[PDB]
Amino acid sequence: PLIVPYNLPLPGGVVPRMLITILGTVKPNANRIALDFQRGNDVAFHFNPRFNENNRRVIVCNTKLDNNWGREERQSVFPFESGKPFKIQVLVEPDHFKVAVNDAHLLQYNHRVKKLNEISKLGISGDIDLTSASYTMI
Ligand SMILES: CC(=O)N[C@@H]1[C@@H](O)[C@H](O[C@@H]2O[C@H](CO)[C@H](O)[C@H](O)[C@H]2O)[C@@H](CO)O[C@H]1O
Ligand SMILES: [Br-]
Ligand SMILES: [Br-]
Ligand SMILES: [Cl-]
Repeated sequence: PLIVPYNLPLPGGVVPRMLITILGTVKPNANRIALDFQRGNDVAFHFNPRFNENNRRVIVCNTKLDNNWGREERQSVFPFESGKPFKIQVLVEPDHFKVAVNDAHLLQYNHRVKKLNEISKLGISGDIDLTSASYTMI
């Protein structure tokens, strides 16, 4: 098992065709999960499943620039379940991050931070047991 929060360095940043795969299991009674693709202190792409936001499950995506969060992009389709194993795959495409969970497409997030080669770390945190975090080029 890997320790959470986990930092996965992305050498030389990301680039189209790079696929990041995370495998883990949601804790029972989980409250949140977060993936933070970072460019230094900025968060190019924050992916944040929330298990109980005003008694609703929602995935919130955003970007943090100079310590300020921008406009949130929300997705009500919620494929995660407390206590169950999951697979998140994030594929970098030219204009967006494309996310699939358990092999089903979930959402896309348009690139706000354009210096892809400077998004050099991925932080994985939240209420999960982390099994694997890796990348490959497809
Ligand atoms: C309904 C609403 O406006 N909610 C927002 C919260 O989402 C927001 O929380 C922060 O959200 C960012 C992502 O945008 C990130 O997940 C932070 O961890 C989280 O604290 C909150 C504070 O910015 O404002 C509320 O208005
Ligand atoms: Br922004
Ligand atoms: Br954590
Ligand atoms: Cl930029």
